[PDB]
Amino acid sequence: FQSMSVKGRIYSILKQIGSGGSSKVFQVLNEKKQIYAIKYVNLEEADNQTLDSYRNEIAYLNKLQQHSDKIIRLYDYEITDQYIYMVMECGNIDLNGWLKKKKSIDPWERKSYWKNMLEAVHTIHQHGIVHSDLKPANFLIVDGMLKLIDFGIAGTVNYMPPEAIKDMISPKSDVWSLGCILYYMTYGKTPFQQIINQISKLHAIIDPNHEIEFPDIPEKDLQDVLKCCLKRDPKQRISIPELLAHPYVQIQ
Ligand SMILES: CN(C)C(=O)c1ccc(Nc2cc3c(cn2)cc(-c2cnn(C)c2)n3C(=O)OC(C)(C)C)c(Cl)c1
Repeated sequence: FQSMSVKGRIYSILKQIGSGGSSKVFQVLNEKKQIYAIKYVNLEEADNQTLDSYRNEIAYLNKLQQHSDKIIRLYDYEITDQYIYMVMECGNIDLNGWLKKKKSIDPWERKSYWKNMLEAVHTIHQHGIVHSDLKPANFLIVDGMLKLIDFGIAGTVNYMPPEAIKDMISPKSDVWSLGCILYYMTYGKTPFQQIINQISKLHAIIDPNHEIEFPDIPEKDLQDVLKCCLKRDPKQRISIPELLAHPYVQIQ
């Protein structure tokens, strides 16, 4: 029931959505009784390298507002040397939680969600940003529409591209990750969710002789997309602009 001020405007805290390191996301009500999400960040113990990553992701979230509606709306913000307050639109639940709750996944729902993720990840790519770490928790359902919460600028290994393991990279990295999200939305498991051991799992994603199973499904376009996304060589892997012109996304 605590009330906070962001650029003069008063917000009434309804519940706490989540809490990062020195971060806290709340569900709030404004003076017009409209519902929003306020992210509070504590800069007390935050270093100069940390502050720039925060400033950069805010500016990117700010610029990409205009270019796409698949990026979470940033209404207002207040930045001081002590804290950050970001006033964003409120979603229902994140894709990671929603997929964990829903036993059955509708082909239309899946297709519509796939379309959204491609548009969001395409937008960040256009501006030169590659997330490099995509998991369903990065997406949020806002009125039956998937939206991108972060840009990997400011954690499960199942969605990692072989190139991220080989750096022990490029816009094609994000394609691999999106491929695993759709694979979970198609089969109900991640390509390597079978492997409990993390080092045996990492050895499998990097290995080409370890064949990923693509069971026969009533959706042949969905098979081709999954087969196209999950190619270990990023040069051989399908691009986002091509994925957007794919029959799976385009045909009724
Ligand atoms: C605990 N979970 C999974 C929930 O039930 C849940 C998850 C998400 C919810 N909505 C929601 C979450 C939201 C936002 C707007 N709405 C904005 C943000 C946000 C935070 N940083 N940035 C750059 C955007 N956000 C957010 O980060 O939510 C999580 C903490 C759950 C990931 C709500 Cl209302 C509930």
